[PDB]
Amino acid sequence: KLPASFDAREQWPQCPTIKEIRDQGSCGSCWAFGAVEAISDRICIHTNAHVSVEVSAEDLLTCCGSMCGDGCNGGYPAEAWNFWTRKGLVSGGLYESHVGCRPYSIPPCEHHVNGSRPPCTGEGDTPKCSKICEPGYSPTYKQDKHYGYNSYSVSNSEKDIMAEIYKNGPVEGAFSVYSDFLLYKSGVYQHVTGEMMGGHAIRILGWGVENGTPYWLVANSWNTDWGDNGFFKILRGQDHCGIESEVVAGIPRTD
Amino acid sequence: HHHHHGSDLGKKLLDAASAGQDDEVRILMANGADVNASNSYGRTPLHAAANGHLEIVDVLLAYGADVNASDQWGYTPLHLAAAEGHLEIVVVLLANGADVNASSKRGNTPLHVAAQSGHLEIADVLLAHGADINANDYNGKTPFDLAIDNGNADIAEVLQKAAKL
Repeated sequence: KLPASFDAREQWPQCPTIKEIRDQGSCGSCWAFGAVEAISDRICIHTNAHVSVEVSAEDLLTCCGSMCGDGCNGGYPAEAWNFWTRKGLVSGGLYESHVGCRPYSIPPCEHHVNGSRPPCTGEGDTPKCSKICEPGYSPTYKQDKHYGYNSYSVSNSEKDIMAEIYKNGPVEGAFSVYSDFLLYKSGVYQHVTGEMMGGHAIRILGWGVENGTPYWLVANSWNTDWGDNGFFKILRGQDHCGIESEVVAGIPRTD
Repeated sequence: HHHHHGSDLGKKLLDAASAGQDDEVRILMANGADVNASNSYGRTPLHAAANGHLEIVDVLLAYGADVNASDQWGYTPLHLAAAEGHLEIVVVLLANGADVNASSKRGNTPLHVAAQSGHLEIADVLLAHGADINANDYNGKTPFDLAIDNGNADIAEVLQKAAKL
């Protein structure tokens, strides 16, 4: 029996990464951010907060290869979660945060909004796979790897996706972005107009009802001055824009 | 070659092939699962099996998997087996009709990825089966260029030799 609303940030208050919004920079790496964000949240949830780490988007983005797609030119979430179960992922925080083994190397920028950072530009170059931690950090790259026990697709089913988030934590999903979505600031998004800009991956961490409209609570990776402090809500229950059609998740190795 | 065959049973077959679950793939295929099940990324069970699951590659080919299926970045199973260094899967795919010169949307061919990833025997087998050594990727790079840019001397020597003829 599931509640009418659910917010993983409220259910697991001791897991700080669930509340955090990242910035993928001028790089098409949403596929990587949705995965390491939800993996970070699940490592904390499944170890009852005994292990709280920011998993490295840099490690996933640069070391997976063509199995995950094309680096800064788009990627594939199911193989990103598979790579975490295969090769693992080291820790790594925000750009120049010096948090973890491999913090993100692409600087933050303004995504579809004006602000003090530089505007985002065309998809950059994918950085090299450098299997070494930052000099100030210890343990070694190999010892810093966090592994998944398994990964899997979730059925295209509102109920199965809610049950999975409720029990095991945030998941990764993808949806078709139309140009009116880029202007989102608040409310429940529902496509009305605008050209198709392509499929984009995100992290789903809850659901609710607002203005009479069922919705999924989602984190984007376009920094906090885009959207509603970095998050957005989108129509739930109708596979709207494909949001319930490519959901993937996985369970960490509690080792 | 651009699949987007999608369903609940298709998700199960894609998951079993990516998890290396040989017996589960045999059960799903013996009971009517679509061998080219796909999704909005154009990925199929054979792309997942190319990541080091030879026995599953053999089962999916027995059920008629499209050996040249191309995903949304234009990669085929042969590109992925060459990138991950699985020589026996590259051999079986080529023996089953895989296109040795398939070009991705950013112009990467199987030989570019084997030269970039440092897989010498795979580079030699693709070369012998017809790979184009003058193919330019999105950055105007040839496979020799990528071997050189990635420090793979042995592969660059072989490619340097092949241009000599």
